Amino acid sequence: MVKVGGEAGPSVTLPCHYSGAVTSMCWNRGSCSLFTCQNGIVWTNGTHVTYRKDTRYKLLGDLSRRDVSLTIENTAVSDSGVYCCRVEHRGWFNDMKITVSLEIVPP
Ligand code: NA
Repeated sequence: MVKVGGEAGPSVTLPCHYSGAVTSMCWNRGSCSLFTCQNGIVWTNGTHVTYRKDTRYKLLGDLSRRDVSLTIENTAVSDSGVYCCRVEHRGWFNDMKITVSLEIVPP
């Protein structure tokens, strides 16, 4: 599990990188599970973000180099929780899933 966090306010980045050919991914707000981002907050098509639930959610890394790290701007305590970085592959069982814990503490 990846552990990140900080005091509420400043941005935090949830690191996520994958291997192989460029492919689509989504971020889940919640633990990783069987199905693709059931509480999805960001979706990509491999090269671009196609949808985000909140404008605070940004992918500021180089997607073409498989850096799909999520930055949350203007963090709040309520952002705390488990997130899933899910990189989509062609099987049923072979998606790459990284679990990230986010801890945003009160100032
Ligand atoms: Na991968």
